[PDB]
Amino acid sequence: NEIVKTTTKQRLDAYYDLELRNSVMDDILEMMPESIRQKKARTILQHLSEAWRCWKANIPWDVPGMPAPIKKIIERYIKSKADAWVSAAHYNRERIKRGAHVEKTMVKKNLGRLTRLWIKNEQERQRQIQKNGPEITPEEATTIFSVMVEWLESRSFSPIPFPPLTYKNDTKILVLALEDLKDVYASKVRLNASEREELALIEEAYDNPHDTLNRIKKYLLTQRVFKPVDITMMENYQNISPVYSVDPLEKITDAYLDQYLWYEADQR
Amino acid sequence: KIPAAVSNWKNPNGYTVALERRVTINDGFMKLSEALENADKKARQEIRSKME
Amino acid sequence: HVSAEQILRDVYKKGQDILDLEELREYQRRKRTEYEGYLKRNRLDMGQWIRYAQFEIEQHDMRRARSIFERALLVDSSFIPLWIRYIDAELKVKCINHARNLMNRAISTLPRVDKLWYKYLIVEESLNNVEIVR
Amino acid sequence: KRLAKIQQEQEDDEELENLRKKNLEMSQRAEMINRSKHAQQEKAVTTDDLDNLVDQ
Amino acid sequence: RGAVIGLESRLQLWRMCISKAESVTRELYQECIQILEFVIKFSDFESRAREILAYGAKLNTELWDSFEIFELKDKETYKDMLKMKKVL
Amino acid sequence: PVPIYVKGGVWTNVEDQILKAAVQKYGTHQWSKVASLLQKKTARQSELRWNEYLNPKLNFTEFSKEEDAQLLDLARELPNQWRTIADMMARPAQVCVERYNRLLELKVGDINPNAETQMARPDNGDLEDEEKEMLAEARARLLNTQGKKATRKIRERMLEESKRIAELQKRRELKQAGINVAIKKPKKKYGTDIDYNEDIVYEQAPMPGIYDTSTEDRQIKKKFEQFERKVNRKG
Amino acid sequence: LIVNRYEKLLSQRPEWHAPWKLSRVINGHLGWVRCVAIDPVDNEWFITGSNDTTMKVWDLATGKLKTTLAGHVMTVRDVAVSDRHPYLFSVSEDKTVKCWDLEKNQIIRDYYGHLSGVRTVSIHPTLDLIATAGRDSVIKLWDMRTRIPVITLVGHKGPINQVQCTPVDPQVVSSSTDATVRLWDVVAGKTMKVLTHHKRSVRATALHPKEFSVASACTDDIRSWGLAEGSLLTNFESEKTGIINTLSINQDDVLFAGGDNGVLSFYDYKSGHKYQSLATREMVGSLEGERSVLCSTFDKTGLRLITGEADKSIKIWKQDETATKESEPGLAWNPNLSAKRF
Amino acid sequence: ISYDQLAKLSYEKTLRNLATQTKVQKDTKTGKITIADDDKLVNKLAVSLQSESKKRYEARKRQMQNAKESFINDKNKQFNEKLSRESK
Amino acid sequence: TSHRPQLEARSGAKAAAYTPTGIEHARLLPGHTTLKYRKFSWRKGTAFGRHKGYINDMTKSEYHQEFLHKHVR
RNA sequence: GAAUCUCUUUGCCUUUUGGCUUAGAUCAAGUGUAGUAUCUGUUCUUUGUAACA
RNA sequence: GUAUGUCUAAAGUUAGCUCUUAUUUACUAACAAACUAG
Ligand SMILES: [Mg+2]
Repeated sequence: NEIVKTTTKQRLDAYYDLELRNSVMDDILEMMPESIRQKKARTILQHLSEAWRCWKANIPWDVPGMPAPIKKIIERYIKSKADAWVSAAHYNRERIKRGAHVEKTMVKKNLGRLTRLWIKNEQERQRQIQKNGPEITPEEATTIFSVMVEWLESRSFSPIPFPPLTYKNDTKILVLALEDLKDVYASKVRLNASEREELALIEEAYDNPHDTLNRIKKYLLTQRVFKPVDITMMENYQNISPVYSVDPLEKITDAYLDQYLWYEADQR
Repeated sequence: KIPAAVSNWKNPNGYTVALERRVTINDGFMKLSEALENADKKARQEIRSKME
Repeated sequence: HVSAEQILRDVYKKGQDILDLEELREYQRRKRTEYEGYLKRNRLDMGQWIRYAQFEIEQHDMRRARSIFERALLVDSSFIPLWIRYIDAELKVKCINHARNLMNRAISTLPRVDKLWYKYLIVEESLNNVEIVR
Repeated sequence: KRLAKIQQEQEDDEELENLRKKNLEMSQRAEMINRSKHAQQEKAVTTDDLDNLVDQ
Repeated sequence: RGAVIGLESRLQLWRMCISKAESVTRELYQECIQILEFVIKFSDFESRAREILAYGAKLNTELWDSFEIFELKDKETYKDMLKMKKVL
Repeated sequence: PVPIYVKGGVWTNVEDQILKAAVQKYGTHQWSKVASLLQKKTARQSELRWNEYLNPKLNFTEFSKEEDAQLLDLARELPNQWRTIADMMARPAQVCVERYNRLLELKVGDINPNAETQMARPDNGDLEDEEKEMLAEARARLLNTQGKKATRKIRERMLEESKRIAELQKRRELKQAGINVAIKKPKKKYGTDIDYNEDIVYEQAPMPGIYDTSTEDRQIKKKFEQFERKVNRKG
Repeated sequence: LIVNRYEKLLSQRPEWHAPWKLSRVINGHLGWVRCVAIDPVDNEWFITGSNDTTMKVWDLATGKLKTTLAGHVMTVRDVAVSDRHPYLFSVSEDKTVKCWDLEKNQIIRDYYGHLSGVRTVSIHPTLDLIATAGRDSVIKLWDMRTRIPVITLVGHKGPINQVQCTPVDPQVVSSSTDATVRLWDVVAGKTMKVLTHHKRSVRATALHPKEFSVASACTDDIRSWGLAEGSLLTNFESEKTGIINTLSINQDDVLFAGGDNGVLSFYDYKSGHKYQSLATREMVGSLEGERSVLCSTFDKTGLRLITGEADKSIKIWKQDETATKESEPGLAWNPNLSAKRF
Repeated sequence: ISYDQLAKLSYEKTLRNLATQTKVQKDTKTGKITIADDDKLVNKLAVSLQSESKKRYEARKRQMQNAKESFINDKNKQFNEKLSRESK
Repeated sequence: TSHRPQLEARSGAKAAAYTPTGIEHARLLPGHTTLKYRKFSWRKGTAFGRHKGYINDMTKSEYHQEFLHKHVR
């Protein structure tokens, strides 16, 4: 009746949770004065797990009214869990790239761990040049701009105009930018909310070309704050790749601007 | 007096709660953009001197 | 007038005998299977030990309630309200010799806890046994 | 008929309704009314500052 | 000290402190303000002045008067008035 | 018809308040269950309505002279970085765009790019039938506290109490009848199942102390037997 | 009579010990060092089991790696190198007690039978059995030949933190989170003497290597026990020190005591005097919570001191051979009357 | 305050309750101590402890009665009261 | 609420009270049955040219940034 | 002057959030019949006296 | 449609409001135009 289960590769996560959780609760019960545990012992650890999600989301774990040493011990234990988590992500990555027996679920877990680490490095890399820098000196920037003015005037380059209300090749640029978009949606069957919504936007753009061109040129004039970009991080087993799922209203006018900028760069 | 453990991701017992319980720069950008404006002025001073 | 307090107030508003001895035996079977089920899975909720022992005080069989408080002391002997309620339990049934054995145990277990001492001093105050309090 | 019901209940949502454009223009008109109130109060403040500076 | 460590009595203490300051003074005034109308009084005494006035406003009938006085001692005045209105 | 293809509708007041009563229950990251309440909108647009209009921690109030004179210096410094200026001001991005455009100085069928920032259409008692249905379904789902296993356990415990009171009803009929039949005991689910009426459930009599005992065990047994006779006659 | 006891303490004086300063930092591990063990014969090496599952065998004289023993999959909690065997018993929280044959550097024996995670080993130094105990509140003794749980030791309530074995009964001096230092009878399987003077989890019991005594450490009270009867010898000073992780006892009666607050506290073991209180500096990028000293040991000679901290570092502490009794006298000997600890 | 002081104050309260209210034999072999305890004192202690338990019971029901920010069921309004008490 | 954290461990007293069944396991077969004992001009046209440790954080480390620049392309 | 009852405040939390991972994962492309639930429309209502046992 | 769960005398233990009524909407169905489950 005392079948006790040894920790195989299904129970690194759960038994490591019980390990770290018992360690943290013994640390708080050591630290806290004269408190008999009935209910509070169950709940302080929730802050711990809150902090771990705050570490996974890279949100600063600021809880108002927490004591100083409890915040310290929770930060250092989630840093311990972070060290084991990151080293396990490295071990799984060079387990995939060796080409050995890697589980499918461990591959999806490794996708998730590596995209959390990638966006964490991305947030720190944005946040450093927010805090100090930026890395380009003003003299470098002026020499860059000076040699670009020198090149674009040595080539007598006239600037690309804004596309007028009555641009000549305009509906052909539009049907190219929409055939670029329906090339994704010609063969697939499974359609979520955003793909179905943007396919309805393409069908509505085919139903009205002139309202679409006025919508696009109005957005190029006036709109300067845009709906955010989801990333999804598809897997190639040597290296993951960022996949930027842009908003459905934005990709029509951005594909139009891509077509227009490439055509007006190659004409000039 | 430890706070009573409200978080965003997991509401285990389905409690609703008060909404607030759920939820500068280096100088160098001033060094860049000003200088770029300066270079742009020089560009507009040079090219318009050649357009006469 | 569709503000969030109205929605949450209305979702709060939307959310809302014994005859024979053998029938009371079946009542005790149902209720003891209930409380031993919720004490077999969790042996550390001391309020549950408290209220199942207080249930068996309400069923007036005292050796059962004494066994339940003693198993509750076997789990966590340091929990003071368990001690105070078992002492007051044996005092409500007007059994002070049992309570004196109990509080001598509560003293020899936890000497550095004040309330066990002071409650035993209270019991020997209102019993007016002064040489004992000496 | 199906596509007509689709073009009804889609384009009731993702169009600026005439009542919705009326409410948005009414909020912009109240913003312009508050801005005109502050501009007229600033003009009265400048005239009062000149009058009381030459007067006190 | 009295002003700090000490309602009527407190007021009296404050008054005394003010008197002393009048007779370091600025520092005393600041202290009084911190402890506690007082702000307005301080501003008046001062009459930096603008800043004081603003402070008084933040912490209103007499405030308006103070602001007016400050203005007297045009655009700035107007701005102040606007601010007051907003506050109201 | 249910065409739920495009979802970028103008935010009414009832969807605004249902999102405010949803983020309180669910939270800032669980947006599919927030968009399950709103029958018209997405989860991305609900999250945008949150982070641009319904999050109270960022400021919508009018800017000081200091903030205008530093936002012009930022819009010269960081030219078209309006999310970055929004982070520096801790203010909504489109609000700071509107303030910059006011410092320097859309027809009916046109699809609104930015509807989730501006305002919310008030409903002065004119609750639509669509709004009544969607609001009633939302306040049905905010009540969904217990899981379906807890729901079926409340159901099963209700069935136990109903079967138990029906069994006692049948026994009281047969006992007024005179047919002496006792109650079933519940089945031994496992071979060492404990029945808690025959014995002490676990005999843990207290450790023997220095005081004499039996004179109050007699009082206990006498009072317990009088309670047994009283349950025999009253219950 | 209390005034007589305080006056008799103030009559006596403590022994001077040489002040400890840091001499070597080893920054090898990708995780926290949880226990440090040193070979009780050669002093050629010491092995530090860490949270990155990889025990590493470091070198005393040079500070080099030589090998890495990575047979566990979970956090290696305790490491105990045998004295009369070429073995290395490595409790992890894999629920596995693994034996490492040091003539081979291979796993040879896997002691199954634990009901939860294990926290500590204790090789009984003059028999062929090891004492493993952990979260499951029960010490399993293990015959090293047959890998059988020979004698279960029933009686601790909460998880058991540190188990020490002596060659004479009490042959298992264990301690748990129920604040009890139990002295065990290995024959009878019964607690001969239950020591309930601590308040919180006793994370640390250390053997004195030249007298028959065990120091045990709760938060802000470290207490020395005479194992002949189970009597308190000295309640150490230990005011406001913090959560004590590990103890270690020099041959020359110097008692280390690592705190979770980053503080060290070297104690004169005879007198109970606290004389030196270090502040372990964190690494250049650590959090402030990673100053904690998780584990420690001495040299066999005692002139070194090894600590594994939670900043993924291993620090070596040595005495000042240039300081005298008048140069660095340590902290002052003044027993406190407000505490009853004197 | 603290559990020691609170035990002390409850002892003083129960002595005040007595102030508002107001041999030993052994065998040879068994050695159990028979203490003569007067029946009026026994059931007076019993009625006093039942009166204290019922007094605390009715005062706790009085605290249970009060209902006056955002909640779905009863446990939720208790938790929101707890968060309102954390906000100081 | 059917899934819960751990309050305390399954104590080994409960495993010491059970009487054993003889199940000869695949690993408790006799092996390593001996205990070992110890002894006792072309570049002047351009605009640039020569003519003109360790930290404790693992995510913020040098190796982890080398890793993420190796494996996201 | 000794004390009971009722309130107010403070303190104790009193039915008082009891794990983890890839936020664990992904989100209608009909109809008819039926069931359940809710809205809206529609109609009705507002005692003395005498005799005998 | 599974897992799985639950019920099942042959054998006898001694004395504004209340209402009818229809449209709409929401969730469900191995129910229909030979086969699909954790
Ligand atoms: Mg399954």
